[PDB]
Amino acid sequence: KRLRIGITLHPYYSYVSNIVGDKAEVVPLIPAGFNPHAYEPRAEDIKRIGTLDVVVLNGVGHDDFAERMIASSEKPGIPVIEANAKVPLLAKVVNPHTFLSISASITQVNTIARELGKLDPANAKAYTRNARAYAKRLRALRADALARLNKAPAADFRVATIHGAYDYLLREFGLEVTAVVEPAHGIEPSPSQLKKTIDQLKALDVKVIFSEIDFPSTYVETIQRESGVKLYSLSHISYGDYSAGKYEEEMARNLDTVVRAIQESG
Ligand code: NI
Repeated sequence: KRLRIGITLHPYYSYVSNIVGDKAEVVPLIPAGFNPHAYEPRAEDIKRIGTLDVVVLNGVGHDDFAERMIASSEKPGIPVIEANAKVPLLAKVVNPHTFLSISASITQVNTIARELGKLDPANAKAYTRNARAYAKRLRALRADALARLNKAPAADFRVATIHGAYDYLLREFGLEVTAVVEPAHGIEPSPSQLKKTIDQLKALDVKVIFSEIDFPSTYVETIQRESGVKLYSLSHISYGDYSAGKYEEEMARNLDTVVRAIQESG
């Protein structure tokens, strides 16, 4: 009767909780504290799918584990909400970190609310109303961060990141990522690859590097020393407890750090 909705990543817990409020139950597929990049399906977690009515998926490359878990469960035909159905992607591998964008988060929130409404019509109007209030808060969060930005960065403001998570985030400043240290999503560089990346940061005069707060890497100190590139850190919104407010709290901090990096470039 009261929908039981599965989620895969922390941002989706925040989206669904804000959409449904107390009208439905939000169930994480994997426990808090586990790195979703390294998570391997456990029997205990696959069992949980059998008690759900629907699973919300990133479905564009950040939760492949969830499709495998569903296939191995008691409900392989469980309804699935493809959150990114209406989201413009980039770019050669499609970047799956659409949740680290205010505009793409609003699109995903609206898609989730519409789809949950079709599954639970008695609550369709409430889900729509809640999604619109949540989208208003996300726009305000972005406006508040931009209220601290004086100028756009100079033409020479090149940016690098350790994890390939921030292309959508930086796109909201009209900025691009020159280089990503990890050769592929969540893959540590070899010593030869890291040396080549350091050489590239120097050759292209990269100004800043955004590292990971969530599951940090031990070679970042070497990059800073060897390249002279200013270091800032961002959240993939993937560490610790699930909470309705996690997404907005950590995105506000992400946007403030990007603004600070630009402010400190001049
Ligand atoms: Ni990632």
